[PDB]
This record gives sequence, C-alpha cells and structure tokens, in this order.
Amino acid sequence: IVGGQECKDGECPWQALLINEENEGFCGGTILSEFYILTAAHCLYQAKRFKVRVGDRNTEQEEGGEAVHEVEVVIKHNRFTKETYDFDIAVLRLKTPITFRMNVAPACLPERDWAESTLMTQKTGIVSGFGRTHEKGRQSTRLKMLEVPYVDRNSCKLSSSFIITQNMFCAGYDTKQEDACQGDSGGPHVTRFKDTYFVTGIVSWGEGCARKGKYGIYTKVTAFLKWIDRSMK
Amino acid sequence: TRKLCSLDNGDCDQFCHEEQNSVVCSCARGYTLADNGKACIPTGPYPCGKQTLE
Ligand SMILES: CN1CCc2nc(C(=O)N[C@@H]3CCCC[C@@H]3NC(=O)c3cc4cc(Cl)ccc4[nH]3)sc2C1
Ligand SMILES: [Ca+2]
Ligand SMILES: [Ca+2]
Repeated sequence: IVGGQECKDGECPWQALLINEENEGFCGGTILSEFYILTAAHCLYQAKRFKVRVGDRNTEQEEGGEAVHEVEVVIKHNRFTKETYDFDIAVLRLKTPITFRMNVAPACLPERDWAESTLMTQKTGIVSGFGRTHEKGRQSTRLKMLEVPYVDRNSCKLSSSFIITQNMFCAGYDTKQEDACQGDSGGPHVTRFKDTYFVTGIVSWGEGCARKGKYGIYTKVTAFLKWIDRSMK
Repeated sequence: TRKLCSLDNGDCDQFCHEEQNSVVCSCARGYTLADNGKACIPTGPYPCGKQTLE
C-alpha cells in the first residue's frame, strides 16, 4: 500500500499473507472460513512452494498471535490467463483449520445481486496488505489499509492501456498518491455495510503504483460467488 | 421513486430482496435473522465481517 494507514489492533483480521520458502511475504489473501483462503491465481506462479500466515501485523516482531498453515489443495480458476490476467482468482484449502481470535477472523461473502446493487455502488471500499510503499520501494513490514473509491467503469477503460474484462473493476484515485502496489496482490478488497465487512474484490494488478490517471484493477468477486461456493464444496 | 430494497436497504441489516412487493431480509453465513425479521444476530463467536474486540 502506498499511502493509507496502519491496520491497528483488530482492524484487518481477514488479512492472510502467502509466504515463500525463504519465509517472506509475496502475496496477500482473504480468510473465508476456518479452512479456505481467497487469493489471485497470478500469485500461484510467484513461488514453487508456499504457506499461509494469519494474525500477523508486523512481520519483524512476534506478538504471539501469528500462525502458519500449510496448503492442502490449490484450486485455480480453469480460465485464468497470464496474458490479460482475466479470471485472477484461486481458493486455497488449508491442511489445518484457522483458529479465530484477535486479528484472525473471516470476511463475509455477500449475495451476488445485493452486492452489485448495494456494496459496489457505495463510495469506497478498503484494501489492505504488506506490499510496496512505493513503486520502487520495499515491502512494508507493517500491515496497511487504504480506503479506495470505486471508479466508473467507462472512465476506467479509458484510463487503461490494457483490456478491462467483465471480471475486473477499478478502484483508486486519479491523481492522489494512494494505491495498492506490488505485494498487495491476492489481498482483500472489502466493502463495509453498517458495521459488517464483505469481500468485494481481490487485488490483481495495476500499471505501477499510484501513477497519475491510473487506477487499481481488482477481480470482481461477485462474478465468482457460485464458483467459490463450489470450490469450498 | 426509491421503494423497498432501494430505500435504505429496506431496513435490513444485510441482504435485502424484493419478493412479491415486499422486502425480505436475510443474513450472511454465521448470522440468524432476529424476531423482527430485519436484524442479523451472530450465532457464534468470531462472526464473519467484524473487526475483533478480543
Ligand atoms: C494485462 N496485464 C496483467 C498484469 C499486469 N501487471 C502490470 C504491472 O505493471 N506490474 C508491476 C510490474 C512488475 C510485476 C508486478 C508489478 N505490480 C504492480 O506494480 C501493481 C499491482 C497492483 C494492483 C493494484 Cl490493485 C494496484 C496497484 C498495483 N501495482 S501491467 C499488467 C497488465
Ligand atoms: Ca508478527
Ligand atoms: Ca492514480
């Protein structure tokens, strides 16, 4: 995250971190249930073997709450394609169940029509992660969050060098220097509705971070709710 | 003219669906609908979608 704020105690509890063999974070994820993590499929080519960390807020120091979980099953969308990053969504099923506690808890899945109508028509949602603090920078050691406005679908297509499919949506700022960035990918985009938080997107890609007249591109979770329901069995 | 679910989410805490011409509320998984049929009540600890207090 470029800009934004730290998640303070208990504020971003559905955040997961995919960590490599070297044990460093390379992608985010969202906690759906005690066994299932949501992430971007593009993240699955970013390491040969990886585990999932939860409950972490500061990756330099151990405040007792963290736990690592091994992955038992990866379910990538059959149609993901590296070329356009269309269908950028994978579900992970953990070998052992997440124990919920302070800083560890799921985001809710909304219902498709309600979500499209009510959540994605709000002003903003919230994205969070441990990715880069600037385009050229290092990954954050502190978990961060940022409120990002939903962007008009037409504006977004005009803004983008690349094809924006029906499975994607734009969020972010035209000129303000605030954005998700590399390393935040796979992480949550959630929309708050009356005190309850719902998953609405997965951090997918952008053209650098926080560039003027550019936006962040999120996988449209509402297009995949049936699919996720299927993946969870 | 905003009616039913289009007027303040139909008084629903979470999901709202227009069925016949009435509002029917429901709730994410891990909540139940209260007696008033509008509010959603968490049926365990660590309900989805809440920031944690402990
Ligand atoms: C169709 N394509 C799919 C993937 C892609 N990555 C692009 C890109 O600029 N990637 C960056 C350069 C090196 C690889 C990872 C880098 N990722 C980012 O900087 C990035 C991802 C991302 C996601 C979001 Cl939501 C906001 C900002 C943002 N910045 S452009 C593009 C278009
Ligand atoms: Ca830590
Ligand atoms: Ca921008």
